[PDB]
Amino acid sequence: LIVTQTMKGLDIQKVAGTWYSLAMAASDISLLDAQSAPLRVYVEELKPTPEGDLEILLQKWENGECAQKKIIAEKTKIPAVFKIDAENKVLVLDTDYKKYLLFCMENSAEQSLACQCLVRTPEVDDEALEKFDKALKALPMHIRLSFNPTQLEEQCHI
Amino acid sequence: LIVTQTMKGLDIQKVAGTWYSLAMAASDISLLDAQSAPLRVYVEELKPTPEGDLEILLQKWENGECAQKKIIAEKTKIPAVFKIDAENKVLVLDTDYKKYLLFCMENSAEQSLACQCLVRTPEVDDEALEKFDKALKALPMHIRLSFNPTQLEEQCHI
Ligand SMILES: CCCCC/C=C\C/C=C\CCCCCCCC(=O)O
Ligand SMILES: CCCCC/C=C\C/C=C\CCCCCCCC(=O)O
Repeated sequence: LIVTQTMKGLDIQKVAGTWYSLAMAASDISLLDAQSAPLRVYVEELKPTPEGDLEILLQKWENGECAQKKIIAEKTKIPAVFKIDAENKVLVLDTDYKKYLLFCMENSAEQSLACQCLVRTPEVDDEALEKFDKALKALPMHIRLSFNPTQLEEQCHI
Repeated sequence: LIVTQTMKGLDIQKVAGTWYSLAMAASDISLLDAQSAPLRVYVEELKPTPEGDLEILLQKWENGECAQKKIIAEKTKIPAVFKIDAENKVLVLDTDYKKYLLFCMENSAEQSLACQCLVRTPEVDDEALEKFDKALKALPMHIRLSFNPTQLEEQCHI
């Protein structure tokens, strides 16, 4: 239960659409170190279901190539928290729907933790990056990556 | 000439001895991404020469093993700036000699840039890490790593 920042008033339907993983951080280096690392995933689109589950389109480098993944985060009794089917919960820390979204993924244990700053456009948002860094300043992150606009328009951010 | 933080009054003899690379950052992900990445070096000891050159003992992972390296930074007319023989200049941004040292290495071009927060002891110094983050906040860093006390007592921080 390491993360104690959640979005109050979250309307999950309003996060539907295109996002860019501007920045990522994790608790352990190995979670993001290699391009095939377990939590180095690049968000493409969020597709909230009518009953409040969250289908996720993303890219991940596997076996020497940029692969497409589709996964579903199921709703919980808490609007800002979803569970991935594999126990790994996803939490929405903050979002303004129109520009940025900060979320973390953590495992039930440790804990193991990865967070991203998502943005709507392939641009460096300094002010979403500051909110991201503010949110993680107490979290025990040991790796942090960010991407430039060119990489953001590339599959797997090459 | 991207870095415009240098230590005034630097006495290079007083940086001799044992250091730990508590944290590292770089301008491009690939400079630190892999464990065999070009700038993922782990400082061991600094050995200032009598005439002001700076011999450096460090570790770097090469060809599937933690290798020992010994390199020399030659003095320039500027006390806080040394050149490595290979044009890559090293700059000392700040140090209190007894606890922390911040430096950057950059190539003549880009520029390509790597900085570290060095510390005397295998401990997380939050206040040297804040000075490190403050010094890099305007620099265009896209990867950032930090190590825990256990890793700090391991060769190549395993
Ligand atoms: C509200 C926004 C939420 C966005 C959530 C984004 C990603 C979901 C979290 C983690 C996904 C785990 C890694 C990808 C799994 C694919 C299988 C694998 O290769 O291991
Ligand atoms: C005042 C403290 C200065 C400390 C300087 C530390 C390191 C020097 C900077 C860069 C070293 C380049 C990478 C190692 C070179 C070995 C050859 C290689 O494998 O490419």
